[PDB]
Amino acid sequence: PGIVGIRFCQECNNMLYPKEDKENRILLYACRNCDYQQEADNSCIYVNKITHEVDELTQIIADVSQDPTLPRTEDHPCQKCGHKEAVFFQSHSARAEDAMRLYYVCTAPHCGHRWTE
Amino acid sequence: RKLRRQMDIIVSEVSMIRDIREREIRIYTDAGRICRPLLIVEKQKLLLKKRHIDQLKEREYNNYSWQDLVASGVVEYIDTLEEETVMLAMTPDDLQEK
Ligand SMILES: [Zn+2]
Ligand SMILES: [Zn+2]
Repeated sequence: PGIVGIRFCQECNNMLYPKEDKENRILLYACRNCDYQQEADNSCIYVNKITHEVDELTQIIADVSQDPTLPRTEDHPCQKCGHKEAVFFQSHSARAEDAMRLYYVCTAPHCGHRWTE
Repeated sequence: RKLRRQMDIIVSEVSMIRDIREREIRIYTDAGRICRPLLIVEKQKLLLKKRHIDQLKEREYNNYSWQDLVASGVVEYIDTLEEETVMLAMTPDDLQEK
């Protein structure tokens, strides 16, 4: 489905707003401070995830691997480069529903690969 | 951290905090913060050696004291909100391989 996103006008750089073309039945975006119009490519407008199953692998930063206060195991090798050190931690996120799942971040410089088991 | 342990540009009182997950870095020179000294650990060894303790043992008439201990980078003042980024060992015992 997609979580969609904003679009900005190209003249006054304001927020475009979705509106309906009544003649051609084509979704348009129009700034309200000028006459600028643009055709909607995505065709979805407002999308809301209530169940909100969230992918934490997107939020996790690779720099986390430098923290002394996080644990690490040589049990789980890196999936990409096959490095033994992995520094694992939990959600660290409020409103996570119920997750004790560990997320893994590969140590060694610049790898930064982030997986979940 | 290296300039604070030599006390060149930065008084030992300034505290500095690298928060990784939110990407901030904070440097507080402000007055009122509360900080207590700690030994420093580089790799698995304390930076307090025996030669430091022999000089303090004789501290009388050496003109060699705490400030000369802090100025060698062996001890460090660490306030609270910088204790969130630190790993402390209770005693040198925890440093040895268990
Ligand atoms: Zn506009
Ligand atoms: Zn790796």
